Amino acid sequence: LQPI
Amino acid sequence: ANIVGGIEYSINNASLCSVGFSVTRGATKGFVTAGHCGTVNATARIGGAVVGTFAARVFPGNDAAWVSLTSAQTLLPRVANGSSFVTVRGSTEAAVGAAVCRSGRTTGYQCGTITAKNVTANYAEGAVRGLTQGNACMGRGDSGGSWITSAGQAQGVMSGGNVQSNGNNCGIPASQRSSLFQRLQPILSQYGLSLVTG
Repeated sequence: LQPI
Repeated sequence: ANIVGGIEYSINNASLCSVGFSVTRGATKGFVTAGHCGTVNATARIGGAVVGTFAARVFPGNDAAWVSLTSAQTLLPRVANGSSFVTVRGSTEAAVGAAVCRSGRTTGYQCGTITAKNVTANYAEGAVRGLTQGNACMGRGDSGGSWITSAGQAQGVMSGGNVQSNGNNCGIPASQRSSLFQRLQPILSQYGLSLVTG
């Protein structure tokens, strides 16, 4: 997943 | 199927993730992986065949899970490195500064160094805390996959990273990469699992  | 760290599996015939490590839970065969890869009871497939189901997970907060496998599966103390293997020897945690590698179905086997510990990632679902950061590159689909030192010490499972528009962070310099893994040790104790070694 992509840190936001 | 032969269970090797880094290989592809699907979840409910939909998402793809990567195997973390072969483990046992008493007589039960399993593999550890990332929590965000599946919900409890979700069905895992490898090579088109059902191999097991998600037994338990924590995500967000942590990002950990294990998949309990049918007895027909073959557990191996190995992580994919191209067509070769890295042998799993133990789960000694490496320190900041150590070299480390990771294996997964999108970018394959990639190496770098551990740059920080106890990192929080904010994902759409919520924060995940306690992650270790390295600068090996990774991409979408590598989630769940092995992080292991070249000397065979299993570190954790791929959680997330600052992927770019091409779906990975392999196209930016190591100094700009944040690739985050969930530590292995708490997964093992949380679920009473033992690492398969060789």
